[PDB]
Amino acid sequence: MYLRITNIVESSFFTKFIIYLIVLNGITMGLETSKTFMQSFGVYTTLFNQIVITIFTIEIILRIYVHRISFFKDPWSLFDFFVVAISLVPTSSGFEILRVLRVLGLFRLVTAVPQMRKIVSALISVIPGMLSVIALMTLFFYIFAIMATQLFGERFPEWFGTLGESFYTLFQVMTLESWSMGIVRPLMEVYPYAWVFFIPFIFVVTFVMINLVVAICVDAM
Amino acid sequence: MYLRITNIVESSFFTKFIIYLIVLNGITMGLETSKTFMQSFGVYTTLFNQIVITIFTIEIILRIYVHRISFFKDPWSLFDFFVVAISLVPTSSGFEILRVLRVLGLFRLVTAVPQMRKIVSALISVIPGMLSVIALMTLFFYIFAIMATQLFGERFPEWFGTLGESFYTLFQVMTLESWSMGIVRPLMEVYPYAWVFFIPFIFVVTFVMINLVVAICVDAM
Amino acid sequence: MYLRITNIVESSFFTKFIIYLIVLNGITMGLETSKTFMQSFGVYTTLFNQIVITIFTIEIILRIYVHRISFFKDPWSLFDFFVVAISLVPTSSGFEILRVLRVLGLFRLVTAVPQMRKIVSALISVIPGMLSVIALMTLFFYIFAIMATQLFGERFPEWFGTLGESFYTLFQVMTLESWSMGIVRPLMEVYPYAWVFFIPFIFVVTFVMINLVVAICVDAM
Amino acid sequence: MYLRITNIVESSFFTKFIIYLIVLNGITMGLETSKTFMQSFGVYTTLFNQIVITIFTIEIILRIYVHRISFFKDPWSLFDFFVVAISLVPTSSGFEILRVLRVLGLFRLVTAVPQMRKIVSALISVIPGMLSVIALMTLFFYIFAIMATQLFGERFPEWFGTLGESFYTLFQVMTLESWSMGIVRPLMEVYPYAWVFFIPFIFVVTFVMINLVVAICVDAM
Ligand SMILES: C[C@H](CCC(N)=O)[C@H]1CC[C@H]2[C@@H]3[C@H](O)C[C@@H]4C[C@H](O)C=C[C@]4(C)[C@H]3C[C@H](O)[C@]12C
Repeated sequence: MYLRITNIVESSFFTKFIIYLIVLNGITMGLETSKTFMQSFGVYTTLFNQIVITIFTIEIILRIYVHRISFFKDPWSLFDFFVVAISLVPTSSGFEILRVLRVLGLFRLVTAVPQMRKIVSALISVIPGMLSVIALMTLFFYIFAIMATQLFGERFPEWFGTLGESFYTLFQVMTLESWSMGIVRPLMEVYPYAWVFFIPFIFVVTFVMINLVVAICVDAM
Repeated sequence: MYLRITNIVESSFFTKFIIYLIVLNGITMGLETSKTFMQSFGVYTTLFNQIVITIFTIEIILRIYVHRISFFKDPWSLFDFFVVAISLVPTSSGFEILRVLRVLGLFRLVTAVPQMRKIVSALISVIPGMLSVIALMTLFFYIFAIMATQLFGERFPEWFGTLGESFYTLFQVMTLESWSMGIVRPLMEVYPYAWVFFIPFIFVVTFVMINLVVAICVDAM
Repeated sequence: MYLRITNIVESSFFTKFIIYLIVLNGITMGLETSKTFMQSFGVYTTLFNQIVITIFTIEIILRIYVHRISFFKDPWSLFDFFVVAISLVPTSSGFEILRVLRVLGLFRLVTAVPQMRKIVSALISVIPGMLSVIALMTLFFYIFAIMATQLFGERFPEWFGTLGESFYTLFQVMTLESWSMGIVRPLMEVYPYAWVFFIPFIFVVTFVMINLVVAICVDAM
Repeated sequence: MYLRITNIVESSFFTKFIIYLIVLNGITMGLETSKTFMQSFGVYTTLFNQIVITIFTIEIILRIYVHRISFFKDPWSLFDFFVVAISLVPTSSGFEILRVLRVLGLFRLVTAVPQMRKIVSALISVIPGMLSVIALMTLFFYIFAIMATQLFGERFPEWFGTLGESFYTLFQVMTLESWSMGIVRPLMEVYPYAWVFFIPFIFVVTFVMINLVVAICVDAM
């Protein structure tokens, strides 16, 4: 009977149908946002969603028997699996965080549809030749986040009171958002040489970013 | 009589004269801005504009007989047509929006003048090899917009209360404008882990943008 | 006697001496900033500056006789000439604007020193292959500045009340500084669809900028 | 006895052990941040750090005898030396700044570990072909900083009252952070033409930055 199901799963119909449900589920997730829609089609959608998750679980089971070990060595299948699994965890209990993670299922449209797979794949394959720089950077933040914490945390708890608060603030400085009016001008009211810390940090972190980008451009060419 | 008009329309004079009116109309559209100018040359300009639109309709009609079906398969002509048409719709009625859309007529100067066409044409030809990434991105926003709405909309109606309000805010976050001081720092006063939603969102949306640009550079070569 | 001066002007000494004065003048311009310095070396510097301008005028005269027509066909000499001329206009009269323009003389260090000339020259030579895009852009701002003025000027005079105010505000939007929190969120309190005007404007103006940069990168390669 | 130590220092063990201490020291420097941790493991950590600095000084001494003059002509060793030296300066006296500079020791992890060296080395090698543009820029800031001081310092002491205050503000304008809402819009309330100073400054400083980046991309190829 193995081959009987394999010619179902491997069919065009099967894929087209799933892709069809992804888009339907996606559309319905956005309608589930409208307070108006939910007082009308309230029960309608509550059932429609328990229906779709069933079809998807069936799909992932069928896909598993047709593929066995190959299934759990496909990044895309694993994504489909974990995403369907999250959706399976009961609507209540623990925190509601899981209920929100459901909408990550709509990334199945990247899985189920080729060409989408293609771009995601092209985008991701660029990451490996970055990890040496990403590591350098992370070490860099960590060194500066520790300095910032012990230089500015006492008088500026909100922004630098904690290693993590300093990571957060430095990230903001890196994105250059309000770094002068919001952070360094206030800081200099107490610590007039604070600029000696932040101008260099901005130069280095900016410089590295520019190189990181150059990398990706020259290497693709 | 066909050829009699065709040697008019196709002449050097004809185009030079239209290009002349474009610039004349354009200049006059900026003077129609001055509150001072309109209390003086008020009626003067009101007539000058009704004249120009006539010459332009004549122009588009003459251009149609000389070109027939070819006219309506030329992007530039279609633009010229639709732009003259918007201008034809009566000054009153409906909304005043149309009255504003008239100034889009000055993009004719891109049509009537070569070299302008050339650049616009080059800029546009880059769009096709982007639609997959633009598509990816749009899906991405949509997934994150739906999550933000159900995670932050209750306590932050202005920014996340609505799927579209969430779209707008996320776009702003993408441009990185006030994203920490204006949005995430306030958000964290209620949801201390909000950063888990926005730092990743920023990385992904930035990363993709950086690639989107790389694309255009290497591919142009 | 022509050759007598030509072997002065064309000497290394001559150039080295002028470059020496540029740097001295430059240093002294920054000291002329200190309120402390000016109550001490007040008269000292007032004379030192009238001295330097004399030596420079002599220099530009000597350079002219050794070069005649070639002098006024050298961009660099013309700069040196006009910059020395501005410095010659009496300290008083008209407005003080001229007194400030003096410090532009320190760009003589770009003239008098090669290698500096080289970079300025490389940087400028990139401009010609941009004017078609710069023109497109300027037309673009002009069309949108006029729309913004007649759409938002009434209720938002400070930002959009004038064609120029609209140019200014749109430039700010283009640099993406406070565009949402500072301009478009306030605007939407009155005009809820204002986003239909600014999101497109941001896309187009951003898109063009990215291409403008691609241009310069691919063309150099 | 020379070779006896040389086969220690040059061993795989030696480096692995140092790299181990770097990471151990590094981790412990972040725990020294927790107010909680220090009331518990207070004395524990105070000793652990005096131990590590000893091992590191021994390390740098052993490395010196095995390398002598070659040691002091290796950038990385010089760094390791100066970084260990800063750490040697007593916890008290002068300012506490030195105590903070200790954490710069964690950049050793870049030294002791290859591949890190590799990236840092690649990033740095790009700097030489920039110094002409960095030089141009610095001259540029200096010229505009002096002008801003004498044009805006009187009525705007905080932002332009001082050559250095002007440098800082102009850098902020260069990063484009709050430049219109925070600086030029306020400035124009007194000096309606201030925009003539800042829009050009922004164009030039942006233009140069765009070229600076182009440089690194084409030249890397
Ligand atoms: C195309 C129209 C007439 C239409 C026709 N059928 O001939 C031409 C009539 C006069 C021409 C301008 C001028 O001559 C030379 C300029 C310099 C350079 O060339 C770049 C562009 C020019 C502005 C140019 C633009 C365009 O070309 C026209 C408007």
